[PDB]
Amino acid sequence: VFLGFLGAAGSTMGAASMTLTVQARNLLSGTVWGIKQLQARVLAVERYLRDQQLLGIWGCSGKLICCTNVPWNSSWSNRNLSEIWDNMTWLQWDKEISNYTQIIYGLLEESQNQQEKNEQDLLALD
Amino acid sequence: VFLGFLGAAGSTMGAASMTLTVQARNLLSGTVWGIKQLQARVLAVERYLRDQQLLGIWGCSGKLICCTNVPWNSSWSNRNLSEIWDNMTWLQWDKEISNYTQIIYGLLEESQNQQEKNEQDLLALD
Amino acid sequence: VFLGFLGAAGSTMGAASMTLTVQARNLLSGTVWGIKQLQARVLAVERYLRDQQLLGIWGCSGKLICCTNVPWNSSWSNRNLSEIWDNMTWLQWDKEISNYTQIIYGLLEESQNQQEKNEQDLLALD
Amino acid sequence: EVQLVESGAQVKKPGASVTVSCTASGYKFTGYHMHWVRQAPGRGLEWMGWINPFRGAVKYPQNFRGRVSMTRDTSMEIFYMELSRLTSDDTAVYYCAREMFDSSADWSPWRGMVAW
Amino acid sequence: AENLWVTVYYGVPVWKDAETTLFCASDAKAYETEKHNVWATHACVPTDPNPQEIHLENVTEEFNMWKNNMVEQMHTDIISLWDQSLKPCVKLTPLCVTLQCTNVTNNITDGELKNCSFNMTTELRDKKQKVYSLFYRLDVVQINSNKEYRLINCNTSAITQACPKVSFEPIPIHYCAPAGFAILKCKDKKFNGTGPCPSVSTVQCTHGIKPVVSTQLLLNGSLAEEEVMIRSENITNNAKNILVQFNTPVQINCTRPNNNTRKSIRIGPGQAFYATGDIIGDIRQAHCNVSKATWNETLGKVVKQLRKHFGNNTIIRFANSSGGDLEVTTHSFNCGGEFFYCNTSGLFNSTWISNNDSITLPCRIKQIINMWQRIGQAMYAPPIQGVIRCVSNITGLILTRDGGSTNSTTETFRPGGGDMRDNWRSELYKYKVVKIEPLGVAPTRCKRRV
Amino acid sequence: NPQEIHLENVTEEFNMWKNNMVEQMHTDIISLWDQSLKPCVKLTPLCV
Ligand SMILES: *[C@@H]1O[C@H](CO[C@@H]2O[C@@H](C)[C@@H](O)[C@@H](O)[C@@H]2O)[C@@H](O[C@@H]2O[C@H](CO)[C@@H](O[C@@H]3O[C@H](CO[C@H]4O[C@H](CO)[C@@H](O)[C@H](O)[C@@H]4O[C@@H]4O[C@H](CO)[C@@H](O[C@@H]5O[C@H](CO)[C@H](O)[C@H](O)[C@H]5O)[C@H](O)[C@H]4NC(C)=O)[C@@H](O)[C@H](O[C@H]4O[C@H](CO)[C@@H](O[C@@H]5O[C@H](CO)[C@@H](O[C@@H]6O[C@H](CO)[C@H](O)[C@H](O)[C@H]6O)[C@H](O)[C@H]5NC(C)=O)[C@H](O)[C@@H]4O[C@@H]4O[C@H](CO)[C@@H](O)[C@H](O)[C@H]4NC(C)=O)[C@@H]3O)[C@H](O)[C@H]2NC(C)=O)[C@H](O)[C@H]1NC(C)=O
Ligand SMILES: *[C@@H]1O[C@H](CO)[C@@H](O[C@@H]2O[C@H](CO)[C@@H](O[C@@H]3O[C@H](CO[C@H]4O[C@H](CO)[C@@H](O)[C@H](O[C@H]5O[C@H](CO)[C@@H](O)[C@H](O)[C@@H]5O)[C@@H]4O)[C@@H](O)[C@H](O[C@H]4O[C@H](CO)[C@@H](O)[C@H](O)[C@@H]4O[C@H]4O[C@H](CO)[C@@H](O)[C@H](O)[C@@H]4O)[C@@H]3O)[C@H](O)[C@H]2NC(C)=O)[C@H](O)[C@H]1NC(C)=O
Ligand SMILES: *[C@@H]1O[C@H](CO)[C@@H](O[C@@H]2O[C@H](CO)[C@@H](O[C@@H]3O[C@H](CO[C@H]4O[C@H](CO)[C@@H](O)[C@H](O)[C@@H]4O)[C@@H](O)[C@H](O[C@H]4O[C@H](CO)[C@@H](O)[C@H](O)[C@@H]4O)[C@@H]3O)[C@H](O)[C@H]2NC(C)=O)[C@H](O)[C@H]1NC(C)=O
Ligand SMILES: *[C@@H]1O[C@H](CO)[C@@H](O[C@@H]2O[C@H](CO)[C@@H](O[C@@H]3O[C@H](CO[C@H]4O[C@H](CO)[C@@H](O)[C@H](O)[C@@H]4O)[C@@H](O)[C@H](O[C@H]4O[C@H](CO)[C@@H](O)[C@H](O)[C@@H]4O)[C@@H]3O)[C@H](O)[C@H]2NC(C)=O)[C@H](O)[C@H]1NC(C)=O
Ligand SMILES: *[C@@H]1O[C@H](CO)[C@@H](O[C@@H]2O[C@H](CO)[C@@H](O[C@@H]3O[C@H](CO[C@H]4O[C@H](CO)[C@@H](O)[C@H](O)[C@@H]4O)[C@@H](O)[C@H](O[C@H]4O[C@H](CO)[C@@H](O)[C@H](O)[C@@H]4O)[C@@H]3O)[C@H](O)[C@H]2NC(C)=O)[C@H](O)[C@H]1NC(C)=O
Ligand SMILES: *[C@@H]1O[C@H](CO)[C@@H](O[C@@H]2O[C@H](CO)[C@@H](O)[C@H](O)[C@H]2NC(C)=O)[C@H](O)[C@H]1NC(C)=O
Ligand SMILES: *[C@@H]1O[C@H](CO)[C@@H](O[C@@H]2O[C@H](CO)[C@@H](O)[C@H](O)[C@H]2NC(C)=O)[C@H](O)[C@H]1NC(C)=O
Ligand SMILES: *[C@@H]1O[C@H](CO)[C@@H](O[C@@H]2O[C@H](CO)[C@@H](O)[C@H](O)[C@H]2NC(C)=O)[C@H](O)[C@H]1NC(C)=O
Ligand SMILES: *[C@@H]1O[C@H](CO)[C@@H](O[C@@H]2O[C@H](CO)[C@@H](O)[C@H](O)[C@H]2NC(C)=O)[C@H](O)[C@H]1NC(C)=O
Ligand SMILES: *[C@@H]1O[C@H](CO)[C@@H](O[C@@H]2O[C@H](CO)[C@@H](O)[C@H](O)[C@H]2NC(C)=O)[C@H](O)[C@H]1NC(C)=O
Ligand SMILES: *[C@@H]1O[C@H](CO[C@@H]2O[C@@H](C)[C@@H](O)[C@@H](O)[C@@H]2O)[C@@H](O)[C@H](O)[C@H]1NC(C)=O
Ligand SMILES: *[C@@H]1O[C@H](CO[C@@H]2O[C@@H](C)[C@@H](O)[C@@H](O)[C@@H]2O)[C@@H](O)[C@H](O)[C@H]1NC(C)=O
Ligand SMILES: *[C@@H]1O[C@H](CO[C@@H]2O[C@@H](C)[C@@H](O)[C@@H](O)[C@@H]2O)[C@@H](O)[C@H](O)[C@H]1NC(C)=O
Ligand SMILES: *[C@@H]1O[C@H](CO)[C@@H](O)[C@H](O)[C@H]1NC(C)=O
Repeated sequence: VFLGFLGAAGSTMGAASMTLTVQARNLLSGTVWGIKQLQARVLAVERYLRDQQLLGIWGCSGKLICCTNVPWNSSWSNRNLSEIWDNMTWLQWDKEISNYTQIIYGLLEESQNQQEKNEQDLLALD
Repeated sequence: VFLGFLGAAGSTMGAASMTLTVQARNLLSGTVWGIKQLQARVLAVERYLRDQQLLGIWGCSGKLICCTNVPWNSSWSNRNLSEIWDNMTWLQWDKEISNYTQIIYGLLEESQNQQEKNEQDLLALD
Repeated sequence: VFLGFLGAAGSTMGAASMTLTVQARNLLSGTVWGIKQLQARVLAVERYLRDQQLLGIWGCSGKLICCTNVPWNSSWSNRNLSEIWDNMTWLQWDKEISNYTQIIYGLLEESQNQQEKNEQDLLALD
Repeated sequence: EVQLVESGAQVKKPGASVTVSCTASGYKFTGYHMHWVRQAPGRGLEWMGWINPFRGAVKYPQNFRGRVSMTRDTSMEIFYMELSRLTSDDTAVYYCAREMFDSSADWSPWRGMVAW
Repeated sequence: AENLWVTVYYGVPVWKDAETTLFCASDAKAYETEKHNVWATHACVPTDPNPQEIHLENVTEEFNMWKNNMVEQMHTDIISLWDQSLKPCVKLTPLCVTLQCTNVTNNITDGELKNCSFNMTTELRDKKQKVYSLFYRLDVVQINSNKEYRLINCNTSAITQACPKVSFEPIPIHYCAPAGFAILKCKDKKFNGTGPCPSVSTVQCTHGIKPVVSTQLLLNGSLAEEEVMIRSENITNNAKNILVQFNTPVQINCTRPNNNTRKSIRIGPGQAFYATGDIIGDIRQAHCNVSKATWNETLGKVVKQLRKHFGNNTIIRFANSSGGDLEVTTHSFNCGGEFFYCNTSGLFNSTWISNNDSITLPCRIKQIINMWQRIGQAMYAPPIQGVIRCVSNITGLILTRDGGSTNSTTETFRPGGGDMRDNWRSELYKYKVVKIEPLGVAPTRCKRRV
Repeated sequence: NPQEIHLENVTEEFNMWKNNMVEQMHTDIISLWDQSLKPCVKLTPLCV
C-alpha cells in the first residue's frame, strides 16, 4: 500500500512506520527572480544534512530506523506502548516530547557514540 | 594499477569494479561571471547527495559495493553472468537496464529497508 | 565534563577523544551584503561533505571513530603510543604527519574499501 | 614604459624659493612613492624627502626640513617640490625618482629608486 | 597487538590557518534604528543573546594584526556598502555651474563661507531657476564684476548628493565565522599584536565594532589593559605607522555652533537638492575642546611607555603634521552628519625630558567629499540643520616618526595615517581566522574485521 | 500531473489573514514590476 507522500500523517504512529521510505524519499528531490528559487533549494540540503549529522553522530547514520542504548526517563510523557503508537498520531506525539528533545540528543551524541564507539576500540585493540 | 579517472569506461564491467575508488573519489573535488562558477559547484552536491539518499534509503549508505535481498526479474535483460561483466562494458550494460531502473529502486527503498529494518527491531525488541 | 567547542585543543590527544561529539556537532550549525553570508554557509557543506566522502570511501562513514586494516609505516614519525597521545596535543601531532597524509589515504580508499568490500562479495556470493 | 618628466632648468636669485614639477606616466600614479634628490655639481646625492601620492603623505630629512615643500596632483599626475630660502649652496640638479614597488609592498618606501 | 595500524578520527580539535568570506552581526536593537537604512545594518544578522566564548587551555596560537586579512575584508566592505548607499541618491551633476559667490555678511574682522547665487533647473525642462546657496570655501574654487566660482570636484569627478534619510552614524558590527571556521581572540593583557599569544579563546563572532571613519585621532574605540599598549608592525621603520591603544578614554566635545537653515531645491521630477539657507544668528566656527589636564596627563603616560623602546634617559618632542591632504594634515571625522577637520597643532606642540582649563581646536567643515580619494566619483553631503554637537572617547592614535638626523639626541613625532585599514586594525589585533581539519589519522593496535 | 495527496485524519489550522504567502507574493509583483520598468524609456524630458 502506497498512500503517497505524508499519507500516514493522521495515521497512528505505528501505521506511519510503513511510510518512512516515502517521506524520506522526496526529502531532497534530486539576474532576478532566479535568485528566488536558488536560495530555496539550498535550504533543502542545509535542512536535510543537519539530520544526517544528528543521525550520524548517533548510533545510526543508517537511515529509516535505528536503536540506541539510551534509556527512557518517565519524566518524558510516561505512557504505555499502545497509548502512543496505537492511539496517537505522530503530530499528537511530537507535540508532547518537544520539551526534552534537546536533552535527549545530548545523550545519543555524547553518552553513546562518543562513549560506546571508543569501548569498541578498547575491545578491538587486542 | 591506476588508470586515472574513468579509465575503465571501455573496460568490461568486471575490470571496472577495480576503479570505484577512483570515480567516486573525484565526484566532489573538495558580481557577474562569478555567478557562472557558483551555481555550477552547487549542482555537484545536489547531484552527489541524491545518490547518498538512494544509497542510504537502500541497504547500503556504505559506499562502493553493497548487496541486497531483492531478486532479479529475468524480464530485465536475461543474461549469463559472463555475458555481462566479461563481454559488456558498463555503457553497453547501463544502456539496457535503463527501462526498469525506477521499477528496481522501488523495491530496494520500500521492500528492503522500509521492511527489513523493522524486522530487525521485531527481532531486537526482546 | 563538557569543556565546550574545541576545549581539548591544548589537551593531549587522548583527552581530546572525549570531545569528538562536541567538535563534530557544531561543524554544520543547522541584493548586496546578503551575498556576503550566502557564499559563506555554502563552503560549510562543501567543507563538511568532503570528509563524509573521505570517511565514506574508507571503511568508516560511521562518524567519530573507526579502525582500518592499513598498517603504519615507521617512516611516518616512528613514536611510542604514550609519546603521542599522552605527551602530544593534536596540533603538535597533526603538525608532523601532514607529509604522508595523502600517501596514507590512497590506501584507505583503494587498498581497503576498493579491495576489502569486494572480498566481502566473493565471500557472500555463496 | 613609465616616464618621469621634470620641469625646465631655472636661473634664480638667492634668498628666494623655487618649485620643480615632475609629471609621471605609465603606471598607477597614486600607488607609488616619489623621492626628490638634488645632486650638487660633482658632489654626491642629497635625498630631500618623499611623498606618498595617496592623500599626500610626506617625510623629509632634518637637513632639508623647513625648506622643502613636496606635493602631487593626483588629478594631473604631477609631483611638485619646493626648496625655499635658496643659498648658493642650494645650487644643484634636482631629480624625482620612484621606488621599486608600489606602496602596498613591504618596506616601501625604502627599497630603491628606479624611474628617474 | 604491538604493531601499529591506522584509525580515523572525526572531530579532533585540529585547525589550519585559512581565510574565507565572513559575515556581519549588529544586535537586534540597532536593527530597530531603521530610519531608512541608517549607515550599514540592513541584512546584518542578529547577535547571540549569550555571546558564548570558550577559553582554550594549553593553547598557544600565533597572532598577527598587520597581516590579518580580516582588516582587508572589512575595509572593502565599508567601501562597497557606501556606494550602495550612494547609488539611489540624487546626482548633483547639474550643480556643476558657474557660481556668483559673494563673501558672507560679517562686520569685517576677516569668509570661508560664500553666499553663491546661480541658475538652476526645475521639474519643467525649459523653465530655469535663479537660486542661491551657501558653501564652505573648501567646496568651491574660483574660476578666471564680482568673482564667479564652481565646485572643486566638477572638473575631476562626478558628484552625487547623499540621501538625507541615510545616517553616517557608526554602529557596532560583530564579524562572524561559518561552520568549519571560527575566530580566535587573543586575551593576554600586554600584547603587541605580533607573535604568539599566551591566553587563546575562541568565539564565533567578534564584539560590537563601530566602523569609525577618522584620521589622526581614533574615537569611540577599544581601550587597552593595564599599561597602554603600543603596536607597530615595525618601529625601526619610521615609515610604518604606529598604532596606540589607551587604557583610559579622552573626552572631546565637538560642535558646529551654527543654527543652520536648509533649503530644498526642486530639480526634479523626483530630484531635490538640499542647499543651506541662512545661519540663524551668531556666526561661530566649529571647534573641539579637550581637558588640557587629562590631555597633558595622557601625553606623559604615553611618553613613559615610549622610553621602553628608546633609552632610559632621552628627549621626546611632538610636532604637528608635516604635510598632506586636508584629511591627513588635520583630524577628519563626521560629527552629526557634517564632516569636520580640526587643527591639531596645539595638541602636538610639546617636548619631554627624562624627568585648570581646556584646549580648543579650530575645525573646518566640508560637504563635497571624495573620501577614499577615488577620483571620478565624489559625494556631496547635505547640510545638517541647527547647531551640531557630539562627544567622543579618544581611544587611540596613528603616528609617524622622523629620520636619522641627529643620532640618539632626540626623536620627533607627528600625527598621520589616513588609511582606514589601520582604523580597523585597532579592533582586530586580537582576532584571526582558522579552518578546521577534523579528520584525524593516527597509529594504534586496533584493526577492523575480516 | 499536478499530484495531490489527501491527508486522512489530518486536521490543520489555516489562516489566510496571517499567511505569509500573501506578503512573499505581494513583494514579488512589485519587484518584478521595477525590473520591467528599468530597461524602458525615461520620460523625464517630457516634464515640459
Ligand atoms: C545673500 O543672502 C542674503 C540674505 O537673505 C536673507 O536670508 C536668507 C537666508 C533668507 O531668509 C532670505 O529671505 C533673507 O532675505 C540676501 O540678501 C537680502 O536679504 C534681505 C534681508 O531682509 C532681503 O530683503 C527683504 O526682502 C523682503 C521683500 O521686500 C521686497 O518685496 C516686498 C513685497 O513682498 C516689498 O514691500 C518691498 O518694498 C521689497 O521690494 C520692493 O519691490 C518692488 C517690486 O519689485 C519694488 O518696486 C519697484 O520700484 C521701482 C522704482 O523704485 C520701479 O518702479 C520697479 O519697476 C518696481 O518694481 C520696490 O521698490 C521694492 N521696495 C523697495 C523699498 O525697494 C522684505 O520682506 C524685507 O523687508 C521687510 O523688513 C524690513 C525690516 O526688517 C523692512 O524695512 C527695511 O529696513 C531696513 C533696515 O532695517 C532697510 O535697510 C535700509 O535701507 C536704506 C536704503 O533704503 C539704507 O541702505 C539703510 O542704511 C538701510 O538700513 C531696508 O531698506 C528696508 N526695506 C525696504 C524694502 O524698504 C522692509 O520694508 C520690510 O518690512 C516692512 O516694510 C515696510 C516699508 O516698506 C514697513 O512699513 C513695515 O512696517 C515693515 N514691516 C516689518 C515687519 O518690518 C527685506 O527687505 C532681500 O530680499 C535679500 N535678497 C535676496 C535676493 O534674496 C542676498 O541676496 C544673498 N546674496 C546672494 C548673492 O545670493
Ligand atoms: C562617538 O559616540 C558618541 C556616543 O556614541 C556619539 O555621540 C552622538 O553624537 C551624535 C551627533 O554626532 C548625536 O546624534 C543626534 O542626536 C540627537 C539627540 O537625540 C536624542 O534626543 C531626542 C529628543 O530628545 C530623542 O528622541 C533621541 O532618542 C533617539 O535615540 C534613542 C537612543 O539613544 C532611541 O531610543 C530613540 O528611539 C530615538 O531614536 C535621543 O535621546 C538626535 O536628534 C539626532 O537624530 C536626528 O538626526 C538625524 C540626522 O542628523 C536623523 O537621521 C534622525 O532621524 C533624527 O532626526 C530627528 O531629530 C532631529 C533633531 O535632532 C529633527 O531635525 C528631525 O526632524 C527628526 O525628528 C542624532 O541622533 C547623538 O545624540 C550622540 N549620542 C549617541 C549615543 O549616539 C558621537 O557622535 C560618536 N562619534 C563619532 C565620530 O561617531
Ligand atoms: C542666470 O542667467 C541669466 C542669463 O544668462 C543671467 O542674466 C543675464 O546676464 C547678462 C550678462 O550681464 C545680461 O546681459 C546684459 O544685458 C544688457 C542688455 O539687456 C537688455 O535686454 C535684455 C533682454 O535681452 C533685458 O532683459 C534687459 O532689461 C535689457 O533691456 C546689457 O546692458 C549688458 O551689457 C552691457 O552692460 C554690462 C554691465 O551690466 C557691461 O559689462 C557690458 O559690457 C555692456 O556694456 C549685458 O550684456 C542679461 O541681460 C541678463 N539677463 C537675461 C539674459 O535675461 C544671470 O546673471 C544668471 N544668474 C546667475 C548665473 O546666477
Ligand atoms: C623590524 O623588523 C625587522 C625584521 O623584520 C627587525 O630587524 C632586525 O633587527 C636586528 C637589529 O637591527 C637585526 O639583527 C641583527 O642582524 C645580524 C645579521 O643579520 C643577518 O642574519 C639575520 C638572522 O639573524 C637575517 O635575518 C638577516 O637577513 C641577515 O642576513 C646579526 O649578526 C645580529 O646578531 C648579533 O648582533 C646584534 C647587535 O648587532 C645583537 O643584539 C645580537 O645578540 C647578536 O650579537 C642581529 O640579529 C636583524 O637582522 C633584523 N632582522 C631583519 C630580518 O632584517 C627589527 O628589529 C624590527 N623593528 C622593531 C622595532 O622590532
Ligand atoms: C594651526 O595652528 C597654528 C598654531 O595655532 C596656526 O599658526 C598660526 O598662524 C597665524 C597666521 O599666520 C599666525 O598669526 C600671526 O600672528 C601675529 C599676531 O598679531 C598680534 O599678536 C601678538 C600678540 O598677541 C603681537 O605680538 C603682534 O605684534 C600682534 O599684535 C600677526 O603679526 C600676524 O599677522 C600679521 O603679520 C603677517 C606677516 O607675518 C602679515 O602678512 C599679516 O597681514 C599681519 O600683518 C599673524 O596673523 C600665528 O602666529 C601662527 N601661530 C603659530 C604657533 O604658528 C596655523 O595657522 C593653524 N593652521 C590651520 C590650518 O588652522
Ligand atoms: C482514521 O481514523 C479512523 C478511526 O480511528 C480509522 O478507521 C478505522 O480503521 C480500522 C482499520 O481498518 C477499522 O478497524 C476501524 O473500524 C476504523 N474506524 C473508523 C471509525 O473509521 C482510519 O483507518 C484512520 N486512517 C488514518 C489514515 O489515520
Ligand atoms: C579493450 O578490449 C581489448 C579486446 O577485448 C582488450 O585487450 C585484451 O586484453 C586481454 C587481457 O590483457 C588479452 O588477453 C587479450 O589478448 C587482449 N585482446 C586485444 C584484442 O587487445 C583490452 O584490454 C581492453 N581494454 C580496455 C581498457 O577495455
Ligand atoms: C595542560 O597541561 C597541564 C600540564 O601538563 C595539565 O595539568 C596537569 O593535569 C594533570 C591531570 O589533572 C595533573 O595530574 C597534573 O598535575 C597537572 N599539571 C600541571 C602542571 O598543571 C592540564 O590538565 C592541561 N590541560 C589541558 C586542557 O590541556
Ligand atoms: C611582539 O612580541 C612578540 C612576543 O610577544 C615578539 O615575538 C618574538 O619574535 C621573535 C622573532 O623576531 C621570535 O624569535 C621570538 O621567539 C618571539 N618571542 C616570543 C616570546 O614569542 C615580537 O618580536 C614582538 N614584535 C614587536 C614588533 O614588538
Ligand atoms: C564635554 O561635555 C561633557 C557633557 O556635555 C562634560 O561633562 C560634564 O561636565 C560638566 C561641567 O561642564 C559636569 O557638571 C558634568 O557632571 C559632566 N558630565 C559628565 C557626564 O561627565 C565634559 O566635562 C566636557 N568636556 C570638555 C573638555 O569640555
Ligand atoms: C530524569 O527525570 C528527572 C526528574 O525530572 C523532574 O521530575 C519530572 C516528573 C518533571 O517534573 C521534570 O520537569 C522534573 O525536572 C530529572 O531530574 C533528571 O535530570 C532526568 N534525567 C535526564 C537524563 O533527563
Ligand atoms: C517481473 O516481470 C513480469 C513480466 O514482465 C512482462 O514480460 C516481460 C518478458 C517483458 O515483456 C515485460 O515488459 C512484461 O511486462 C512482470 O509482470 C512483473 O511485474 C515483474 N516484476 C517486477 C517486480 O518488476
Ligand atoms: C614506507 O616507507 C618506506 C621508506 O621511506 C624512506 O625512508 C624513510 C625513513 C624516510 O626517509 C622516507 O622519506 C623515505 O622515502 C618507503 O619506501 C615506502 O614507500 C613506504 N610505504 C608506504 C606505503 O608509504
Ligand atoms: C602635565 O602633566 C604633568 C605630570 O606628568 C604635571 O606635573 C604638569 O603640571 C602638567 N603640565 C601641564 C601644563 O598641564
